[PDB]
Amino acid sequence: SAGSATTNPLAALDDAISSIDKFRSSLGAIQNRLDSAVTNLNNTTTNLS
Amino acid sequence: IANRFTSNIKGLTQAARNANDGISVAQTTEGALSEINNNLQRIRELTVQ
Amino acid sequence: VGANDGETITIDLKKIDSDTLGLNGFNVNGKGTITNKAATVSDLTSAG
Repeated sequence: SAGSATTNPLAALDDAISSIDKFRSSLGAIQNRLDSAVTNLNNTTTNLS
Repeated sequence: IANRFTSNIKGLTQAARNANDGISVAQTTEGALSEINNNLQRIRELTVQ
Repeated sequence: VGANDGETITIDLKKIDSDTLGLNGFNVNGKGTITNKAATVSDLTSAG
């Protein structure tokens, strides 16, 4: 069914951008912790060897 | 914050362009009005005669 | 004029023509106030 012009376009666009930014921030945090895990694993491997 | 600033900068630039368009509209209307005023002045002179 | 919603400036336009300035029957070549002729018996009876 046909509709009409969106009442508040800029607010919706801001919400979409905010969701994208939150996802990117979470992904970056996970990647940083993964790199720290890699470093710790390398150190532990060297010591155990 | 960089994404927010980019959004603000682009929006403000486009808004400046829109304001320039509004100025153009006002200029055109005022020119037409000036011509109408000249015609009215001539009509009044004719009536005085 | 702004980057968010609601930042607007309104320009008001007016319908400018003869009708909104009067001047419609601007009949300056007319006759103006004219004295009417006196009545008589013929049109007195014509009125009934």
